[PDB]
Amino acid sequence: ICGDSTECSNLLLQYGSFCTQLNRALTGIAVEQDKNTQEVFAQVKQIYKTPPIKDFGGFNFSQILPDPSKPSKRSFIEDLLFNKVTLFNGLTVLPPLLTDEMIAQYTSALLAGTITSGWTFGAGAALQIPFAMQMAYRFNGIGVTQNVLYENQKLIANQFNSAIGKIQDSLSSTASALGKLQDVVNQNAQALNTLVKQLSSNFGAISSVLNDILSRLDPPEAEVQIDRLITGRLQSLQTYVTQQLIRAAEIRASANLAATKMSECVLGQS
Amino acid sequence: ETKCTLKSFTVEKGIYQTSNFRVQPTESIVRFPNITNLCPFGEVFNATRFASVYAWNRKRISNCVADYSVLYNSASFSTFKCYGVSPTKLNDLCFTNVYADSFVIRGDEVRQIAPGQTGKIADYNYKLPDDFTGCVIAWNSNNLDSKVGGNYNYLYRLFRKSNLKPFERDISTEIYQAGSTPCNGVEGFNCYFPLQSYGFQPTNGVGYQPYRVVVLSFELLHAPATVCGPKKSTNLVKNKCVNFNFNGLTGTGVLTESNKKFLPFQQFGRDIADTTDAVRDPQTLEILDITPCSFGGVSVITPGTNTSNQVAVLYQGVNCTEVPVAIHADQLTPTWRVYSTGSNVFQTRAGCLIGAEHVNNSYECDIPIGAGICASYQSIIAYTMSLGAENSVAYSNNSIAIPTNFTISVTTEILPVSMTKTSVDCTMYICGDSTECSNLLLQYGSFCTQLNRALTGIAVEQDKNTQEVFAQVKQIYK
Amino acid sequence: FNGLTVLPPLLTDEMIAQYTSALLAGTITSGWTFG
Amino acid sequence: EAEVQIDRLITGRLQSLQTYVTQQLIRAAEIRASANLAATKMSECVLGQS
Amino acid sequence: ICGDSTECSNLLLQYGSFCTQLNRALTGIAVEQDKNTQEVFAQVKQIYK
Amino acid sequence: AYTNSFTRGVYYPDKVFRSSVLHSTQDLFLPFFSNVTWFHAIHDNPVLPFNDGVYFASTEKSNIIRGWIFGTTLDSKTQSLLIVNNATNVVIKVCEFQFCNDPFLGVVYSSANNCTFEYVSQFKNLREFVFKNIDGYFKIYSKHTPINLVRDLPQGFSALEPLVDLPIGINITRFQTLLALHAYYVGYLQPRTFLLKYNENGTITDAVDCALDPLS
Ligand SMILES: *[C@@H]1O[C@H](CO)[C@@H](O[C@@H]2O[C@H](CO)[C@@H](O)[C@H](O)[C@H]2NC(C)=O)[C@H](O)[C@H]1NC(C)=O
Ligand SMILES: *[C@@H]1O[C@H](CO)[C@@H](O[C@@H]2O[C@H](CO)[C@@H](O)[C@H](O)[C@H]2NC(C)=O)[C@H](O)[C@H]1NC(C)=O
Ligand SMILES: *[C@@H]1O[C@H](CO)[C@@H](O[C@@H]2O[C@H](CO)[C@@H](O)[C@H](O)[C@H]2NC(C)=O)[C@H](O)[C@H]1NC(C)=O
Ligand SMILES: *[C@@H]1O[C@H](CO)[C@@H](O[C@@H]2O[C@H](CO)[C@@H](O)[C@H](O)[C@H]2NC(C)=O)[C@H](O)[C@H]1NC(C)=O
Ligand SMILES: *[C@@H]1O[C@H](CO)[C@@H](O)[C@H](O)[C@H]1NC(C)=O
Ligand SMILES: *[C@@H]1O[C@H](CO)[C@@H](O)[C@H](O)[C@H]1NC(C)=O
Ligand SMILES: *[C@@H]1O[C@H](CO)[C@@H](O)[C@H](O)[C@H]1NC(C)=O
Ligand SMILES: *[C@@H]1O[C@H](CO)[C@@H](O)[C@H](O)[C@H]1NC(C)=O
Ligand SMILES: *[C@@H]1O[C@H](CO)[C@@H](O)[C@H](O)[C@H]1NC(C)=O
Ligand SMILES: *[C@@H]1O[C@H](CO)[C@@H](O)[C@H](O)[C@H]1NC(C)=O
Ligand SMILES: *[C@@H]1O[C@H](CO)[C@@H](O)[C@H](O)[C@H]1NC(C)=O
Repeated sequence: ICGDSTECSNLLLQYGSFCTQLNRALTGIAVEQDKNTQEVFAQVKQIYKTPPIKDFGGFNFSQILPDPSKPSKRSFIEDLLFNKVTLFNGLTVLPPLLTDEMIAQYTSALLAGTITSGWTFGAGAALQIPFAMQMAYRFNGIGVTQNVLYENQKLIANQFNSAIGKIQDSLSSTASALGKLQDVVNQNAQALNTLVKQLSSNFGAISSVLNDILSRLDPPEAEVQIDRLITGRLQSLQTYVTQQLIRAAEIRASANLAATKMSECVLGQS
Repeated sequence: ETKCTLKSFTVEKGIYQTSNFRVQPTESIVRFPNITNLCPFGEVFNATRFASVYAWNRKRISNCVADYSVLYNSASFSTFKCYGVSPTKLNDLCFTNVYADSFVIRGDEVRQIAPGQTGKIADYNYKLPDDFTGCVIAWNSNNLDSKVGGNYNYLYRLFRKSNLKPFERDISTEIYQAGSTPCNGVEGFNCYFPLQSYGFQPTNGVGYQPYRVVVLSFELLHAPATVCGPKKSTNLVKNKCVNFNFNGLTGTGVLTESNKKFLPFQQFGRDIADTTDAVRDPQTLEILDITPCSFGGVSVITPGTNTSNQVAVLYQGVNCTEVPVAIHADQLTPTWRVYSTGSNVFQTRAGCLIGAEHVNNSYECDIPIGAGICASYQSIIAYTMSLGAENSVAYSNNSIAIPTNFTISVTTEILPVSMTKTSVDCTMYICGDSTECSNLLLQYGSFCTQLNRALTGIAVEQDKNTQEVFAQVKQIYK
Repeated sequence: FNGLTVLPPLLTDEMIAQYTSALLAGTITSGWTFG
Repeated sequence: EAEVQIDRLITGRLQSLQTYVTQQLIRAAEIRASANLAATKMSECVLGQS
Repeated sequence: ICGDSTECSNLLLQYGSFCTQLNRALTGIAVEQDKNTQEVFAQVKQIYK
Repeated sequence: AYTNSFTRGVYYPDKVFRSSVLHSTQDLFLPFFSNVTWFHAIHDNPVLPFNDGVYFASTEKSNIIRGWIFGTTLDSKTQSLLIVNNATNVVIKVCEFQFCNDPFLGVVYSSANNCTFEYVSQFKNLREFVFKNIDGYFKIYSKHTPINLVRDLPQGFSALEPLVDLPIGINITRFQTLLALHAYYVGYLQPRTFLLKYNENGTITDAVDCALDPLS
């Protein structure tokens, strides 16, 4: 608001203690986002690893499992998703607490745990179980008896592999299937841009820069001009903060829904 | 600082924000172009000859760049006093146009060049208007006028009852014979020539020696500026936080070499939303860059005032090379020097942490920092986040594991359901029992009812919330 | 108390305690049938 | 001039009260969401088996 | 806020672009209100009789 | 005669370097697909009101159209602008000139009373000229290179870069074109807003009208 000017600070200090809330609200929402991602992803106590030799009754998990040759220990689908979407006057952006490496490790641990042990790893100690018996157990829960799976294993394996290949190709080919994340990024960038663009507004003063009017006038009405600029910028900043609060509430609700879905469906059967 | 910003004498374990810091600019650099359109005022003061007092010459001068300081310090002037015009500040004044009136007068006629004055030449030859005129400069010319000058080459008009308007010249020489009754009752006589010759002699005194007089009048705020005074300049400094008026327009930041290319006519550039990023100087015609000086908030990590009395300082988004510059080496207390240099400058992805040593182990932490690292108090050590345990389950083609014993556990879970049903009075907050306050508030519309409705709605909502969350059964069992 | 006030809650703590006691007695003696 | 001074005071205090009311509304909405979740949990995990 | 006037518009245009976002925060919810009722009812692919 | 000016009349509005940014500007411009009064003065120099800026063009690669005289009365009462060429330098005289019936020039002069200012500077070819005079500044563009791809009509996209500006501080409402003794276009421009696209080298590569079509 002041841009390193002493008289601006002198006039601003008489407006009361407003910066305290203007900063505490942003700190609160930032802490909320950090706790939000930590709660969504950190849902396991250990880090399991896939066995070096893989014989999953016929299924092929090569594309979904992480690959050692990849740079950031990421699978193919994660690389496609990252490559799909793509995106300073007192405003700063703080780095997130958890960078992508820990996220990849968490996803790999969850995937290995659900592949090897099933659902018992989310309710105690992980237990080894062959994959075919796990699929028989899962079919037994939707009304189809286990006798069906053990006589149609090859057909199911082929259908699963064909489906996963087709979905990989579709995701690599589908356009605007990731509109939500791009929309969120665009909204945030537009909000920051329209906040930083407000500096050039005249707000009814002589000019948009403090030094010029300070050096071309005298205090009795210079203070009036300064007060007009100050109050205009206060309303602009308050509007931006309120919009940020509303968007943060929306994202919090969405992330809570995502966490519920992840805890219910990944670690069990719905 | 933490205790001040928290307004308490006890501080719990965690990270807190106290203030922010900026890099102070060091010096200033002024850069103006080579060229300076010199104006030929030498031919004005040092002209070979001047006209008479009744027929002085006028010339038009504009679009000039002349310095008033080069003539103020010259001692070849008898006196330099101006009416309302500052001799020193004339170097920083721009005028619409300038008018010069050069002639020669007698020694005692110098004082006649002033507004609201009575004199023969002040009211008969040249009249100063009743407004602002720049000023008059006079100097001795006895070397070229009192010895080699013409005996009758200088003439003054002794014509009365014909007070001329300001800025008026009447070079028409006519015999002054009335030709009517009011001259001795006769026509033809009482004929006096309008012009008379000066009587001057070589070194005859002070009141008769001819003096060269130039009156400079300046017009302001009548037209776009054409004449302005020159100003000084200096060299440039690189790779420092400098504020400047570089090539006119100002700006602050650090200068770096740039590889971009500019069209042969384009002054400067920018990237987004009036943010200058490239300026070229006329002296070098080389493209450069502007980078804003680094700044940012500070943070204090503490393990709790109860347990200990030692803290770790963290600067956000600052490289090592500016850490001694981030906080001045010899401006704060010597206690800030233990947390200024030395110690341990652990530069990480999220700035620089100073005051805590670095260990290459990894354990679970409790005070987050960011970028995957966090610090804890075992002194204070900052390490990398640990994801937890590490084990591999021996998956096999025909092996299963079946539990044989069981345990029963009890867990707790806390959920808020309500807050305090508060309210604020509508007008008592801003009036406090004053009739003038209510009278002025009645002109601001129905803000009162709008503000009062929301609080009542919230209170009823909280009551309904508690009622629906606790009341589920229709009876009471014992 | 210069223009601001705090309204008391509708349900006092005794009612809340009685609700919790009733719920617990029902879930011990009867189980899920009382729901 | 008293009217000018009272105008300034009213403007400032009205802006402050507006900000306070908005913050209270947001916090009340969030608490309502949390209490709805708590009500669902108590209805399901207590009266039966999850 | 102008009521078909020229001086009001001339004085308003120098305040910046408040109305640029004042006219978008409403269109966002206006668009959202259609998806809200579209995704709650359109849960079938055919129409039975 | 009427001719359809497809997309000519786009120039750099300011002296600020940009790159890969779409800039929406509101200045004086010639609308797209405009109508221009093609003149065929070959065996005709009528009085053309300035109307605050005029487009210009030419096709002849010789020295027949030489000077452009501007003013408001074309009389010794008021100073009149005279900008003429000499095949080696360009001379501009703003001093008071009397009326000229059929002045002839080529590689007239009535009087020079009240003289105040002077200026001295340094398929066929195309010379797109755009003049403007506001707040006492009279500035002129130029583009002296055509594209040899299609004959007839001035089609194609190119930018205009300014050369000269003079702080004369005088009023002009009429102008005449001076010929010799023995086909130039004219268009009118009014302040319509445009959208401009900048290249990575700071060169205008595309312009789109903002008040022409709903798609625009
Ligand atoms: C699982 O799928 C992957 C990829 O779809 C298969 O990888 C193939 O590996 C061979 C041997 O290097 C290559 O020649 C093929 O080009 C790979 N496939 C593709 C699509 O590039 C892998 O063989 C499959 N495994 C099983 C057991 O089906
Ligand atoms: C802090 O500054 C130093 C020196 O300017 C940086 O060290 C150089 O960084 C560049 C990349 O920007 C490398 O190309 C050089 O090899 C580095 N060493 C030199 C120049 O001796 C350092 O990277 C900066 N730190 C941060 C976090 O940006
Ligand atoms: C399952 O664990 C429980 C305790 O975790 C075992 O009960 C213990 O048995 C030993 C030997 O009889 C006693 O000394 C302990 O006092 C018992 N503990 C408790 C809490 O009662 C039980 O034996 C285990 N199951 C089996 C089959 O051995
Ligand atoms: C833009 O400016 C560049 C700077 O010289 C011109 O030169 C091109 O530079 C790129 C970058 O290395 C090369 O890939 C091109 O081959 C260069 N072109 C030529 C003709 O040398 C470039 O021509 C200019 N114009 C464009 C459209 O890029
Ligand atoms: C004189 O002007 C030229 C023009 O580029 C410049 O290079 C040179 O540095 C200037 N000299 C001085 C002393 O300013
Ligand atoms: C103070 O610290 C000691 C040692 O760490 C601990 O035992 C004690 O519980 C702490 N008390 C409080 C009030 O934090
Ligand atoms: C990492 O561990 C190695 C052990 O070989 C040690 O030498 C090094 O100093 C450690 N890095 C740190 C502490 O930053
Ligand atoms: C103006 O231009 C349009 C489009 O080129 C053309 O159809 C029309 O004949 C021209 N003249 C008039 C008078 O509209
Ligand atoms: C010259 O012409 C200008 C403009 O027509 C006029 O203002 C001025 O009085 C004339 N005479 C002189 C001596 O400048
Ligand atoms: C015009 O150019 C010729 C040479 O081509 C030169 O001699 C003459 O002086 C020029 N005219 C003027 C007015 O400079
Ligand atoms: C335009 O001409 C009028 C004469 O009617 C004159 O008063 C005015 O000053 C002129 N405008 C400019 C900018 O010279």
